[PDB]
Amino acid sequence: DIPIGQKMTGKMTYYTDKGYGACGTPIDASSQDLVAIPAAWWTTPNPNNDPLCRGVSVEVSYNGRTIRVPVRDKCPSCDRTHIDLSQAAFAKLAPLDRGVVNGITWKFVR
Repeated sequence: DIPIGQKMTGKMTYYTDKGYGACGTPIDASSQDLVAIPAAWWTTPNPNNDPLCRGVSVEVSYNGRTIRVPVRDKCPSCDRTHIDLSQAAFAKLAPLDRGVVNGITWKFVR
């Protein structure tokens, strides 16, 4: 299930896709705050119908700052605690030229 409120340690990368995410909604990761959630959390056989797509966000903390962004996409290559933030969201927490940041904390929220 989706463990709302449970903090996890992991890593964050970012991506820049523009199109439709796995939730079936239009996304522009260069200009919108959102997150792609690792595949291990997805449950429904049709991704547009996943509960991750209905009112679920994440709160991501790094270096004393926390942001809150909606789940809009799936990261098939991400391990369990590796989130792929939009470029726009990632830049609010860390410099884009860092590329990957280990040691973030994140949790699903509603």
